[PDB]
Amino acid sequence: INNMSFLITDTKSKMSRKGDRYSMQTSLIVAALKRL
Amino acid sequence: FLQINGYAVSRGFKDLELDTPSIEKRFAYSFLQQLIRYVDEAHQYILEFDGGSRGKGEHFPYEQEIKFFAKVVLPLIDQYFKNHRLYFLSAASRPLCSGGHASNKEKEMVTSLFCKLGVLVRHRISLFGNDATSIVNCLHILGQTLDARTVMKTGLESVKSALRAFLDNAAEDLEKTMENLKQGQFTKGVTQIINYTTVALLPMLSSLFEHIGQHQFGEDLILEDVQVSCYRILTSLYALGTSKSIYVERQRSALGECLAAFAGAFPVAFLETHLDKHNIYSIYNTKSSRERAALSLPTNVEDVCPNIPSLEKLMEEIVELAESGIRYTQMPHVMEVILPMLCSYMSRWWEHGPENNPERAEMCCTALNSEHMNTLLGNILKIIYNNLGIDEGAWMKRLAVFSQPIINKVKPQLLKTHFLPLMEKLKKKAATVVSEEDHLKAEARGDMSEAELLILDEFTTLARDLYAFYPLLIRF
Amino acid sequence: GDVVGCMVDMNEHTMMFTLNGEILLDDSGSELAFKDFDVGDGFIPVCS
Repeated sequence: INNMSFLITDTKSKMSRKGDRYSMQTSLIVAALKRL
Repeated sequence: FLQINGYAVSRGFKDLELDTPSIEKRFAYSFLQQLIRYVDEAHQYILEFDGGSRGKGEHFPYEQEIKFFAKVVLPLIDQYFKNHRLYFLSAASRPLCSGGHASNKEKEMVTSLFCKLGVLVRHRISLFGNDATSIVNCLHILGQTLDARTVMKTGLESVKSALRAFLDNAAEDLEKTMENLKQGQFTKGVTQIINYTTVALLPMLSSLFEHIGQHQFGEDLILEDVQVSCYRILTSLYALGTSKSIYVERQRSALGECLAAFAGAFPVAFLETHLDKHNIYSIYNTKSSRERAALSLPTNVEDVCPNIPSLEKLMEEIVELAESGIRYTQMPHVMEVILPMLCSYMSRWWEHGPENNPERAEMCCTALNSEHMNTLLGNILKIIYNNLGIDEGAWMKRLAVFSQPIINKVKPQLLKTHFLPLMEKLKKKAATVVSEEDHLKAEARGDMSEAELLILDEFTTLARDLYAFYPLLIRF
Repeated sequence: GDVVGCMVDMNEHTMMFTLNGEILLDDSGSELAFKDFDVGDGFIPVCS
């Protein structure tokens, strides 16, 4: 799970090492709380 | 002193010749020429080794050559095309406004290199050992980098024939795999083919079809004999997905994703055969009766895919799904291959649906509608609702990935009776979990001391259900 | 025809930009266009 496949996919629909490349901001729960 | 006396001193060695030709004097041209030549010598040495190892000369003098090939040429190709994908994929339409605009000959040689690597990988997943991953990765990247439209509209007939023959070989391998899986499932060529398909063919075809569908290359490349080969591929993939076999049990996921990519890429509405007469791209409209009889075709538009059901019938099957309360362990292939296929098919064919173009209606290829999508998504949601607390697996997470494009054309009235019960069962599960937490606060860890495997498993299942649903929730 | 809404928070020393009501983001997921800056003599709306 990288949350990127949901982070960078939603823009088209709305028409508007591992340690360093991995972040937690793509979490579904926190994304939902921001969007709701 | 020259300047103050005004003596003009110039560069003195101005360019005497234009030195213009870009089609020949480019680094990409030279590099791909060398790469294709090296792949050619690799192919000839691999056939020589095939003839020698089975003979007296098992020892191969070409150890240094094969080592250089595997350890240099393949990763170099992979990294180079990953870095410069946009340059080769650019056309008259500009993806990268800075520059680039790869030449037609360069695109031709990209396609030729992909075809040569496909020929090399065909039925040879063992001679390279661990290099099977390298060759399949290079083929994946190359297939993502192909420019099918430009290659077909301008290119050498040899390269076009190689591109057609790659798909023909893929269809033949799929047919061989199904035919030796049927009446052969009880019981080394069959094993070699069954391993080769899983290792290489399904990922390569998946990536190529996904790229073709994304870039709308199906209407330019999948024509006539290419359409016949794609019919064969579709039949083989669907029947492999539907078949009940211990061999296909653990490969049906790759079959499902490949079938979804093929449904997205294919330019003919195979599910809705009755409206195939309006599709100009149809071989059943272009090839005419005499060549369609000369070719291996059922001569009828409906009978092209006898096993694949019609869209309405498959909608009816999906509707009685999640209403009969059928579970993943029982009837798994349907929601493993059919549902991603339906999602991809609808995502492709909504633009061609009459709702996009209400004018000149009933001349459009399909009969798809936003009502079809909302019904499909509701049936999916009922499936996941019924399989929420029991029979959990990565299918919930993968189906959620597949169902994302459908959400764009869903009315908000679904949430009035679908989107609340799912969070209802989530709060019930989470409240139960925090209830046993409020009971046994003291022990909450991963090992096995006092009944904490139950709480760990319930936490994992609720987390996986939350990633089943929350992508749908946020994009709704 | 796009409308850019510019927000400044001089209490927390932050700046934000929205395009048609949607908050713009940097390379990361941060909503802050400029995370930190001294108050100085203040700020005024400006365009070029």
